[PDB]
Amino acid sequence: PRVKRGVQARARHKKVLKQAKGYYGARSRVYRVAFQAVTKAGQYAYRDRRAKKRQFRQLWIARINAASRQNGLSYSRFINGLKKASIEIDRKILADIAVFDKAAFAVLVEKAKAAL
Amino acid sequence: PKMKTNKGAAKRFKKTAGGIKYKHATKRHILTKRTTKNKRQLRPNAILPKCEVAAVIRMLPYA
Amino acid sequence: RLNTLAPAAGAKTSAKRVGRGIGSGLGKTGGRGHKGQKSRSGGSVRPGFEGGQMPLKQRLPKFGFTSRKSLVSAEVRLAELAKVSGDVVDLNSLKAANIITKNIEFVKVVLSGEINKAVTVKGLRVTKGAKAAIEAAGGKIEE
Amino acid sequence: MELMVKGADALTVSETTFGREFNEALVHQVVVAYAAGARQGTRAQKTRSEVSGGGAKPWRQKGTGRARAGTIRSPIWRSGGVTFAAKPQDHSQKVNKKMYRGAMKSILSELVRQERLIVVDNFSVEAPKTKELVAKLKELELTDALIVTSEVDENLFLAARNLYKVDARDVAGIDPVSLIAFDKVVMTAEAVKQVEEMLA
RNA sequence: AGCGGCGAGCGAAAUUGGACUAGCCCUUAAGCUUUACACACGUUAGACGAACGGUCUGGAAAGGCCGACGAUACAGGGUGAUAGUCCCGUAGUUGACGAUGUGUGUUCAGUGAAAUCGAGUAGGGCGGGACACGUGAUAUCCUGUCUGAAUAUGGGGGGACCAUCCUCCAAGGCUAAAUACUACUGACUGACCGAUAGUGAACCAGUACCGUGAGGGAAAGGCGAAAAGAACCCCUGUGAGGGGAGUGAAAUAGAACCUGAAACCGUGUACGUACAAGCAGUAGGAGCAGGCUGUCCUGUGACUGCGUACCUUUUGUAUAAUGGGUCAGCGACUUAUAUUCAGUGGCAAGGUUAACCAUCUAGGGGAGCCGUAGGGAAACCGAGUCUUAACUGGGCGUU
RNA sequence: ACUCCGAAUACCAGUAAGUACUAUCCGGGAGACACACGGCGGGUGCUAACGUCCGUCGUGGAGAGGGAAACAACCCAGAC
RNA sequence: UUGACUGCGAGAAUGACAAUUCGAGCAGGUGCGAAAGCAGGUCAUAGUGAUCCGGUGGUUCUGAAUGGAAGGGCCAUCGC
Repeated sequence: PRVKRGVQARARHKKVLKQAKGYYGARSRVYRVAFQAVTKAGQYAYRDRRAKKRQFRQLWIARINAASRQNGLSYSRFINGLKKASIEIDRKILADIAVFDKAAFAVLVEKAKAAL
Repeated sequence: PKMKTNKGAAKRFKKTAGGIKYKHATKRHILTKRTTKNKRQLRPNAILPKCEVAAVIRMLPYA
Repeated sequence: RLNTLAPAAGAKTSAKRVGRGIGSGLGKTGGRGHKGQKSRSGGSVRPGFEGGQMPLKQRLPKFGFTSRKSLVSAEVRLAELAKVSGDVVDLNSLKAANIITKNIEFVKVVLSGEINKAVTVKGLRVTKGAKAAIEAAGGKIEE
Repeated sequence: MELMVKGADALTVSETTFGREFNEALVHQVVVAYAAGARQGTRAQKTRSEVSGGGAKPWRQKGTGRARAGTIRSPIWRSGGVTFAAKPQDHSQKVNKKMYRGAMKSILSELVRQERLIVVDNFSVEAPKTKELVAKLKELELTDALIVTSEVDENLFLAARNLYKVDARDVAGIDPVSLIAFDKVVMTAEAVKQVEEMLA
């Protein structure tokens, strides 16, 4: 039997085109360009799911360093202090505390200083 | 169609239970210079090495 | 029940379909590799061709001949003599039993299996071992 | 085995014929063969060679800026050949004689166990009248049934034609698919004994 | 088996299973053709041809619900949707004046026919060709050339050749069936196509068109159930086109007409965007706008990090190497046959039938093939065999 | 392209522990037979070449991630 | 003096394969040696050429009615 490809052929093309909504120009209109676009978006999305974890930790460390140095200790010394004090609060939390509860951060800094 | 036998292969390679049997080369002419030992040891027919078989079998589809 | 029948597990296997994308694992080249004669349509190499070195089917000598008798001769197992209907095992009775084809002229009976009946083998050759077994089962070997 | 004939006493039958285990792989193969047996295989497409025209090279190999063509009836080209054009096929499959009989026995056995084989003493229709046969069937409380007799009377053949899902078949004419296809199989006791000999 | 730069390849017969069968004459046959006379026998226009209401949905009922009814007829088609019962049919039953065809006799007039049993013949030499057979040790056949018997006490063949034996009687003829094919006619069938497919051609197609010509060779189907194809009015050029009105179930079914995708082009709305540098996204993220009710959803996306398409081909491509303007459609590991390996099933030291027959997927049909023994070039021997004078042996096999 | 001498390594074999589905054999299916750079030992070249030819090990090829500004082949390290 | 032997050959070396190499020992027949012994060419490692076709000798295996024969085979050997 002879198979016509139309109906399924369109469904594939449409799937990709729907994933390419919002891209500029051909990249949202034309299957050949959109496909390439939706692939590279997936590639970037894979790479960035990893690199998100790096970017966020850099941000926290930068913020903790700011707060520690306002409380008279370097980031490097503060982490050592906390380690020596057996305080296992993550950088994500520390950095949250540095913004939202400055006093608590200072306590932790004072604890850290004592351990050093 | 039916596979044809390579009659060249057929006339040189005979299937036995012990594998494809063949006549050793270098016992046709220019024998004076050869040793009787060498000539004697070539006289018995031999069985083909494993590497030589696959081809022969493809040339001898009915053997 | 026509909607309930199904093949045995292992019985049916989907054929290999080359050139239907990456996921199949047979896309693009279709398992032919990259370039060369063997990748080309109609690009097979004759079995026995060895790149132009004198092949094995020519560097080795021809040997032997075919006897004509070989072509009209047939070994018969002693066990097959069972299939014969009647006491007399002859060329006609062998042919009737389809033990030998109708073009057979010369038969040797060989010691393979056992004879359980008394048969008189006329006209055929028998092995010492088969003769013994025939004679042991109360047969004769006529000349 | 014993089969409960209606209007008579139970019929002794071979356990090999009617008590065999149901080999689904055997039955599936024979059923599939049968269906392939039905195929006609009458089709064809034209290849590049068989389509009209296409002798002349469309344009010169080099210079035009176009993709090289040799024939307007290339399978690449609209209106061109089918790369691998069909020609009429024989979809027939060999079934071994034992494999056919084995399947047939398996099927009859499974019919028995499923209470689809209905052994009647006799099954005759007096006139060639559909209306009569429908009645007879209603006595047996079956609408969809294969009716296997030893020989098919004209009357029963004629009475069954216009009925759908009612076929009148002689023991000779029973097939692996029909035994499966019809909801019940009404056999006359004579036909049972005939089927037994037929299937070994 | 053989043939074969013994390469590539080519490829029998004996014998055996079938289908169909038939032989008859040169002292003149069988058959064939004609001719009429009969008779049969069929075809060729055709005819009749069963059985359904109500209700519901709907533009329409063939659909649904309810209850009936025919069926030797539920093939198939049509009818405002999907019909056994509305229609045409179908099953079945009938019909040919005349005209044809067929087969029998019974005739006619021929033909067969070469007359009279085979001489420029068989055979030979030279050159070729055909036979599976390539000139080979090459039988047989045909014969361009040159020759040339015997003549049943004879002659041909039996694969160089000779003997013996067997078998046949060339140099004259005729002969059905089983076999091949289908442009044409009819019927029927399809795990064949369904408008880029199927014919080149569904349509006024071998047309248009191209070519001096031979020749090449398209594209192009679909309003609706019915034209009911839009009276009349209005703008306009007594236009084109449109808006009303009307038709229709539907008029974004209005003839540029079913559905009506994508590329591509517009109008509107929200958000962004005129200090900003690159594969245009991605991870994050403010603000704004819609919803829903702000650790929601949707759209947009200032700003930050990261980030040189795809394919191909390559040691290696962002590559300034190849290919692609885009979309839609189509476009590439098939089919047959045989060999082998694997899985699966059947049966099992057995397994299996082929053509063909058949009341035809059954069943017959055993020819054959594979397995059941190997060794040896082979004769041949054989659970052994081969080697050799023989193996202390050794090769292969046995299990 | 000399040797009165002469290692390290490597290889061959044996014995032995522990770790490891290893080694081997017989079949079905391939692909490949343009390699690149880097280290080490060399020939060739100019102890030139992103040169060329071998040996051997690594990586690339067929390998992403981090480093080396950017950088197949370097350093670190193997992405369900 | 003819061991530059004839039949074989445990067991190895070495090769993609074709092929190439070494070999104790066994049988037969032999030479040298008083004898143990040694001898299947040469101190060793180059001195070579597959297959087909064909020639010569032997064998008498095959050989298409039979008996022969031709022609095949097998053994030895020749022709690049």
